[PDB]
Amino acid sequence: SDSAINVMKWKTVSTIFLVVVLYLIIGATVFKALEQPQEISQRTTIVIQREKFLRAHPCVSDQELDELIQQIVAAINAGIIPLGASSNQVSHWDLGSSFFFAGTVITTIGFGNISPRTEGGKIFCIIYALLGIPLFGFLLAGVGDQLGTIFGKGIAKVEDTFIKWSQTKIRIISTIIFILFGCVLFVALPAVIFKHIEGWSALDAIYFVVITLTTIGFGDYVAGGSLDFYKPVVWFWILVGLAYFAAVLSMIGDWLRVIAKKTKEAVGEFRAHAAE
Amino acid sequence: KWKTVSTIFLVVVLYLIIGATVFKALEQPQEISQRTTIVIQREKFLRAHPCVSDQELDELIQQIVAAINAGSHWDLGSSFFFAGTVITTIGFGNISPRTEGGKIFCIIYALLGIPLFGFLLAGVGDQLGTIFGKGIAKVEDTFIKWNTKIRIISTIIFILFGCVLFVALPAVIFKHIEGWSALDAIYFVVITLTTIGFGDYVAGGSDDFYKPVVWFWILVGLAYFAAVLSMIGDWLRVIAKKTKEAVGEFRAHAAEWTANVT
Ligand SMILES: CCCCCCCO[C@@H]1O[C@H](CO)[C@@H](O)[C@H](O)[C@H]1O
Ligand SMILES: CCCCCCCCCCCCCCCC
Ligand SMILES: CCCCCCCCCCCCCCCC
Ligand SMILES: CCCCCCCCCCCC
Ligand SMILES: CCCCCCCCCCCC
Ligand SMILES: CCCCCCCCCC
Ligand SMILES: CCCCCCCC
Ligand SMILES: CCCCCCCC
Ligand SMILES: CCCCC
Ligand SMILES: [K+]
Ligand SMILES: [K+]
Repeated sequence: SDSAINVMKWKTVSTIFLVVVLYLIIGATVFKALEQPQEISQRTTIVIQREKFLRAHPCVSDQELDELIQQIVAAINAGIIPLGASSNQVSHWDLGSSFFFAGTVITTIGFGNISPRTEGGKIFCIIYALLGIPLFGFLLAGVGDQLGTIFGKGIAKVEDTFIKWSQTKIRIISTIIFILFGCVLFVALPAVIFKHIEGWSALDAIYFVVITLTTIGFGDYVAGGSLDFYKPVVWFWILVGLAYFAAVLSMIGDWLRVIAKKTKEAVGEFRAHAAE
Repeated sequence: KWKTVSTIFLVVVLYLIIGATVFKALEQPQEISQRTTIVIQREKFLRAHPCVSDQELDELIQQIVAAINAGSHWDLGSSFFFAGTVITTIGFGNISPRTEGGKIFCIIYALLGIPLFGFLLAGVGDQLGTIFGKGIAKVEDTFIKWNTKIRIISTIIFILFGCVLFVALPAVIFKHIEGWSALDAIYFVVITLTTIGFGDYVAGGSDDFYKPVVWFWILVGLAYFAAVLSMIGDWLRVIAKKTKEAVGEFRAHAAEWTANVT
């Protein structure tokens, strides 16, 4: 009964492993069905513009033109805007941007738009993270409980205004108004204000909002690029929005417990009778 | 009634301000070195090739900048690893979806995959947390009866043997493939398994016995830092309670000090 439940646990983990593997295979085929075609469209139309530029200027160093392009791609790893118009440039590690960089590291967002290139900054970032990630975690948990009780007060009013002539079902009305206001306060309202500032689409905003507050942080779209009244309230929104998806992603996990137990007993009965 | 969050808020803001000044002290110098020497190669190129001119180079750069939005990627295996980043919330960003449908799929794929992977990780964490538990049951006998502080010797051997298993040795298997420095490896290892994932260092550059085991290592290494980052939070809880009573005494001894001086 000590190492029995361990045998009962290893069976549980191994099944979840295959669920994730299949889930990754499911997603993979969907992305390469959605992305690999439009890749080859650009892949073949960039070969057009190369042979445009090579024949229009044969006296360019043909075999040493990619060496130019790749040293620009090596320079993509820095925030370059190397041009003849605006040869003068601005720091990407300035007084405010390095503050935002640390904001990504402790939240583990880490967009990657700007990464440290100095061996000193790398060793500092390692220690700054190993200490800042837990530090920020206690802030978030406090903000989560702080916000989780602000929600508790607003629902005490609403769960009286709908008391006509059961508990188990009133709980569902309460969970709706959280996601309702939540996707308004922490999805809708931010994504809209990012649309008039960043000039995105309507999807690019919510895509950004999700990728950011799910602490995935690709860095393809970043809000820190665009008053400077702006960036202080942004990382504040992130703090509370991270606390928001923390509950959202935790609720989705609870739903998947139910769906796992419903489908366990379902196939259990399905295979048990087998004659129906 | 007591918030206690406001005080933690200022600690983080202060901690961000500390880190910020340190980073621009560390990075803004070498930024100027590179960005003044990129202006070097640019006038190098126009002088070494009068064939090319100013009015002919910006259109080359901007179409490379248009290629920044693109770069076979997304192949049979690459899209698998892409999904591996999304559910773990690593998200290097080396390759991101450009299609309107791929974004809407990625949003849903994450909202469902992140919690799903969380149950896998929690099982692997408890699975590994008891594998470690049996190794220390042996060790917490052989020299513990022999001659509060015994906890500390045991906790060292975890970080010791863990930073071997989950930092040292994995960092040196990737030196097989691309080991430039001893720092870039451990920098990569930390940034990866902390789920920060900048993407400046990843295996996708200049790229099948390798990539399957790597994602496996990630699964177990993510569980490793999960405990490591959770232990560090516990020690900070201790250090917070140590420094609470410390100011408690010094503000108390200075209290009736100012009364004794009357
Ligand atoms: C784990 C096996 C231990 C064997 C140690 C051998 C180390 O050599 C490495 O072998 C790699 C081939 O795989 C090459 O790419 C690298 O040139 C080199 O760094
Ligand atoms: C490359 C940066 C390394 C920073 C981490 C230091 C190693 C881990 C600390 C081990 C030092 C001995 C234990 C003393 C208490 C921290
Ligand atoms: C034991 C049955 C394994 C197959 C379960 C269905 C896999 C379909 C993946 C997408 C479903 C996600 C929601 C349900 C999670 C169990
Ligand atoms: C890098 C962080 C340095 C220490 C932060 C200040 C600690 C003193 C404030 C604690 C008040 C209780
Ligand atoms: C070298 C110390 C790095 C900062 C981590 C400890 C700071 C203590 C935080 C104060 C808690 C109230
Ligand atoms: C534009 C698509 C918006 C709907 C995304 C899916 C909603 C999931 C709610 C949890
Ligand atoms: C409660 C947030 C409202 C912010 C509005 C800013 C524009 C006036
Ligand atoms: C966002 C909802 C997608 C619905 C597709 C059909 C589900 C069976
Ligand atoms: C090597 C740089 C360390 C800064 C704390
Ligand atoms: K991330
Ligand atoms: K993360």
